[PDB]
Amino acid sequence: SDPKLTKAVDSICDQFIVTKSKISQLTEYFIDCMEKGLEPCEGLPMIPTFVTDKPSGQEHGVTMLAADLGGTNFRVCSVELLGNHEFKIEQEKSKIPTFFFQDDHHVTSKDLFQHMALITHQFLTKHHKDVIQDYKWKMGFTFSYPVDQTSLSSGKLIRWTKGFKIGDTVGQDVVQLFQQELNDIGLSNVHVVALTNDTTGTLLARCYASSDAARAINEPVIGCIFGTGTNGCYMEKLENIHKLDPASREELLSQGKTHMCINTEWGSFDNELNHLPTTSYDIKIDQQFSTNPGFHLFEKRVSGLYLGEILRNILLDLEKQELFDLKESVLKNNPFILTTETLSHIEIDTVENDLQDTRDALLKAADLETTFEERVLIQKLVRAISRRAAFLAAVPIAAILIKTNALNQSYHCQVEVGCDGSVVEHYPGFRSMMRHALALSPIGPEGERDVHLRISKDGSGVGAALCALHANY
Amino acid sequence: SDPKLTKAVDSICDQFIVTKSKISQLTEYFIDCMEKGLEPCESDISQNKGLPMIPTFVTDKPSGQEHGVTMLAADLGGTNFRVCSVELLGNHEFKIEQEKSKIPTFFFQDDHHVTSKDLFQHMALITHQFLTKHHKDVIQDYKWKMGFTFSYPVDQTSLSSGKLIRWTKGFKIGDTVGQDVVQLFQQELNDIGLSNVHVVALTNDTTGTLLARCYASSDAARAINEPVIGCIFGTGTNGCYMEKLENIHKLDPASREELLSQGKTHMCINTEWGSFDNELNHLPTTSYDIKIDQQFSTNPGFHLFEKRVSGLYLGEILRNILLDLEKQELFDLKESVLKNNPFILTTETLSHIEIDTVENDLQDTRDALLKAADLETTFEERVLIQKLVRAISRRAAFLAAVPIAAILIKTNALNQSYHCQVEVGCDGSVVEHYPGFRSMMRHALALSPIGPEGERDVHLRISKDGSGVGAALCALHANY
Repeated sequence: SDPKLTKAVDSICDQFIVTKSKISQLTEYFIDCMEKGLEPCEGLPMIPTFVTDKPSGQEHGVTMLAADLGGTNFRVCSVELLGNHEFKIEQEKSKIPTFFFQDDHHVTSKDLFQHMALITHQFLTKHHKDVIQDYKWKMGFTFSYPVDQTSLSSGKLIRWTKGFKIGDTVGQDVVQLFQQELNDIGLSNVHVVALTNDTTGTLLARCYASSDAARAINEPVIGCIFGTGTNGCYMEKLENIHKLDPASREELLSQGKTHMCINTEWGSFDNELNHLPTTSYDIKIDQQFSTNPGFHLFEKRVSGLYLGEILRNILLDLEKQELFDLKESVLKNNPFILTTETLSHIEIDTVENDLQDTRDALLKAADLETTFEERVLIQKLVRAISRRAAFLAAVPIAAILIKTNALNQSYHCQVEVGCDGSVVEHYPGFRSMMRHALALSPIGPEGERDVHLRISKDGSGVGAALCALHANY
Repeated sequence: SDPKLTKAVDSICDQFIVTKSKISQLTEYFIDCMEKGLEPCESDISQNKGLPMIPTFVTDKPSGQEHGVTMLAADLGGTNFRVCSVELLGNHEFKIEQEKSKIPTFFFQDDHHVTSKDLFQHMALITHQFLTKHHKDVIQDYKWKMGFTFSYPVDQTSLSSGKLIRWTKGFKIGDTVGQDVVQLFQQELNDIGLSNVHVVALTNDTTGTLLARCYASSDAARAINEPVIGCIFGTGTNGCYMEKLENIHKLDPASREELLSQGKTHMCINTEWGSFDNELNHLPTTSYDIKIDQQFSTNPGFHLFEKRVSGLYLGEILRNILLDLEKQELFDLKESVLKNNPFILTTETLSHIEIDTVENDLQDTRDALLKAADLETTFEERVLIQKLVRAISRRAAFLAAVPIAAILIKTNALNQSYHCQVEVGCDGSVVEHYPGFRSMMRHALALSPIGPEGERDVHLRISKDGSGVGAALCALHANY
């Protein structure tokens, strides 16, 4: 209907295409960054988590509690391990005040961890009134942030993310700080025994929830997240974790341990952009509309937070060319007004319904009245953004499986990949497009059929509880 | 160690291979038998060369968001009677209470003058006893909708009307033959004061496997991930799917039009694919499949496809191969007890061999054969026995995939949306528990006409208890 605008959209969509050649390149380059990352500091982060055992699913008769500090909520839960892949969970939820995300000179780290301590006291008083001060509680702490973890219960914050501005916390042991405030309110009997990442929890949770005899050939190997951010972990041979001091590496091998879970934090993959597909829109977003410019570049191309923003910048560039009319819309100066959920309604909308689900999504999101011919092109852009995100999201998984020869161990060898996150859970077709990229990746179609992307929820709870199980009070 | 025996086994293993060329042939021939089976009776063949293709009269699928309601189900097997209550909690979750009971021996006696009334009166009392136990307070107020699972040959004329054809599994009640079992069961439910319990549905256990997965399909949104097939792969096999009302030409036009007038568009078809290609025009066949179908079978000449996929016969096939290898002085059975003990080799025995590794001298296989038939073996023998087991199981999984691929192709299930995906509800000792069976099925699906891109959009998820929860869910969308 409008050949001028149409040709413009066709050109932009082609910039988001990820060819089989590129998947091979990025998969090979990812393994290179993996090995470089396993060396002493001077590649990927590659952070040892010090988790060496996998839950069997038969741990029972014990009750653990765990604390999870997300980006917008604080969470306290109690996980009763009942064995047979079943568990009871009770919890109390608390919001994080908004003044912690601004750089108020009056807000400090202590005020944050004191907030966490009081909620613990309020939660324990709610469900376990009789054992609040006597029980020898073992607590698992899920701190889904960049951390330089030196042991299972010691980790200093490296840098805040997800909109946080508290400088006094950086470079300080977050577990000890949290423990300092738990003693002050009279809960000295609560010992923070484990410091885990949310990916480490996603994996252990699926190990406990997996099947007894199916796991003889179907072993969970990766725990990853695809939501506001992205990150993944896997088990690595102790011999390859050169960051680990040899004494501790030797001590674990002599104890029957063979692997240790590595928190790759692959969101920081190829921060130099030697190979990641990049467009003027990814650059304009990385420098201006980013909270930590220059960091987590791979995450910004796959995170559900930035997917909506990418579309917005495309439309603004199209208005600059007098091709698209925003009229009374409110996109001109409203970053992140386009959300991952908004695009979801566009992904699966049908042209048989004049793309009605998309018109309403745009009106509700930015009062942007549209025509049928416009939504058809907007749909093409959304489907191209999601497809690149799903294709890139497959590279880390394929690289990890290749580097560990997980797919060729037995006659009927299969592997599971635990996933959690608004994108992979609910964004329509995301997993479907991931499986497609896995088929185009070096593992091949025969490799994908032996890979199962099963979703495992509540990693920050059961997973953190299991880490405290094998820890000493 | 023995090149003669090795070469013999490699030749036998090659007889069980199913090539991509064959998968296309069988998938295409299956759809032909599907269409022939849907035509009016008495055409070329007495009832068409095609499959049975039996309408179940189930037209609605649970959405998974139904809540606040409790449904009942009754299941009459060969040796037990079962009554359960399924409370739907929405969000793909549900509560289930049940009581299972043995069938009194008085029904198996001779000369006692047993009649249908005596049987359904017992079922009514058991139902009343169950409702008094778990739903004491609402037994007489609730408008209970019950689904009836009657595991016997039935001529189903509607969703709630079906006449018994013949007793099986050791039953002798003449009053039942040719009578609506739903009406009989309903007659006695009214007498004991449960007139408010309406048997609204008479269901098959395969149809329930599908409906059960419809409610439990929580992973994907149904806008693009719709369950389409419910099948069974255990001792027997069978599957079902939704067919357009217009293609069920055997269906009476009067009943067909009335359903169209209610907004219904599809009806679940009980294919009974176990009887697929009983003429063996194309089904892979070996001397072992023939000797087992005629001698060690209970119904020779019938259910040929079922005997190629049933977990019961997989172990037997191995036995006949080893006996044939001993008859040729190639394999030494020694003190084994295979000579006259059919089915002594079970699917469970083969399971330990399927995934056993040669890195451990195949010890799980050495032990499995000793416990099963006191057959002492050598390492070189177990290597070949494993090759035979893995070849037999692979043929069964490849053949089990043909019907699924055939149904998906005939219904364009994979080409409905941009991100269209489908689920297949499965139950059965073989598909559920035989190691790798599901994995080899997906491989055959990739080699089938749907292609590898089609397999990635097919999900073989397991849905248990079709004759209980499934029968209850069928009654959900049925009218009181």
